[PDB]
Amino acid sequence: VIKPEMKIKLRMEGAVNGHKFVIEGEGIGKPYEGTQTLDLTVKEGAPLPFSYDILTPAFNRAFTKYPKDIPDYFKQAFPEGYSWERSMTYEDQGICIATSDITMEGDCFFYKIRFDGTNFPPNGPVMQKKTLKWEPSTEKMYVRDGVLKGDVNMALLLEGGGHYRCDFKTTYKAKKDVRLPDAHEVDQRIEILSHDKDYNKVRLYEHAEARYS
Repeated sequence: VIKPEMKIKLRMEGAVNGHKFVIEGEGIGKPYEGTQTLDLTVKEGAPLPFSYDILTPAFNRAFTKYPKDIPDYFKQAFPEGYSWERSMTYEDQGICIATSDITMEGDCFFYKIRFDGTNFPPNGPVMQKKTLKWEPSTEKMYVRDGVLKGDVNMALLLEGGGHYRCDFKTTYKAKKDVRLPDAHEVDQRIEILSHDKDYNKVRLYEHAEARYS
């Protein structure tokens, strides 16, 4: 089912501090090597009054390098696909919730992303656009209630040094019954390779490989 090189196509719709936006994206990656690229075009709500980094983790764990001794909950979930529900709690009470229904047909992955954000302070790093990048991270994967849960202590480096903390909690739900893995970790690194003046156009890179402690 999952080809060694899979094309990506998506559409994110949402609101941050009540600001409606729509972002379409087309990308390409290698799911077995755990890397992928995505070119994102802001279709609606441009210019964005908030930092683009807060959207980057919502823009697919199928694009993870999985060893043999660790069942791949994500790749096994296909052709049908899976879906995820994510909460992202910032240290300044600014909170985001996101969802994605991931489907497939041919060599292309398809996503429908819903992202909602609120209670970000006007003079904070997000709304003032003071965020430079997400520090690299490790997501703790464990099975709960028959589905896969993931937790990651995220942190955005800011303009002028210092970090901006976020607590991520995700629930991955396979559309079919699959072999549930035993608890593991996912080392990740997401980075915006290139962008324009207001991030109307963005190239985004991700690298993630799963392992045991």
